[PDB]
Amino acid sequence: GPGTDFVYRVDSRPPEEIFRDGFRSHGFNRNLQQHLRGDSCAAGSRDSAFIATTTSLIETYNIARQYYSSSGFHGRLYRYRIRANNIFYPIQPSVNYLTQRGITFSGFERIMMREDNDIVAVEHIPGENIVEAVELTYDRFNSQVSDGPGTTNARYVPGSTFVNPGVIPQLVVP
Ligand SMILES: NC(=O)c1ccc[n+]([C@@H]2O[C@H](COP(=O)([O-])OP(=O)(O)OC[C@H]3O[C@@H](n4cnc5c(N)ncnc54)[C@H](O)[C@@H]3O)[C@@H](O)[C@H]2O)c1
Ligand code: NA
Repeated sequence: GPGTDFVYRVDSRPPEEIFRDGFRSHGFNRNLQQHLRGDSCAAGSRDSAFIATTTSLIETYNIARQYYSSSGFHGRLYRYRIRANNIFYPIQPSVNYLTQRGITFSGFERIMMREDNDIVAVEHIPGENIVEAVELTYDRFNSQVSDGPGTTNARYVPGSTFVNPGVIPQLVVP
């Protein structure tokens, strides 16, 4: 309904798995800077506490392009639309908190976070939060990403819910 926070996630797993199981984080590592760099995700230590999402549809195409054009990447990508709730945190309050704690974000990191569309979910997004999926198509010759077939999650639970506006609890502060 009106006002509800929705986010997107690009993932290689298909709706049949994801609508049923939802998303689960790699692990329980709450080092946010590590996560935001990608160091604790699939290409890294694979123990991130967080599940990455974005508010920006425009950003999802670019994320998908990055994955599609990487060497050894095969298979498909889907854009999931997700209802956000108190499991979801915009990163800015936490970045501000880490900064007050003496953690340094480089000029480059701050440029990457500039548009403020990043939202992380902690531990688990239920299948019932996921509205729908769209298979993404890739034309490697013109670096073009478009929407393929869409699928609706019949198990979606409607409601008007919002992100947690605060700092992520139990953050790791080295
Ligand atoms: N994916 C997004 O929509 C998205 C949005 C905003 C920012 N980012 C940034 O991209 C970087 C990587 O994020 P990501 O979410 O793509 O990495 P990720 O490790 O969460 O996902 C990459 C792939 O790993 C697999 N995967 C993820 N979790 C799994 C699990 N628990 N069990 C088995 N397989 C799993 C899936 O193939 C997934 O597509 C981070 O810096 C992140 O903040 C991603
Ligand atoms: Na709080």
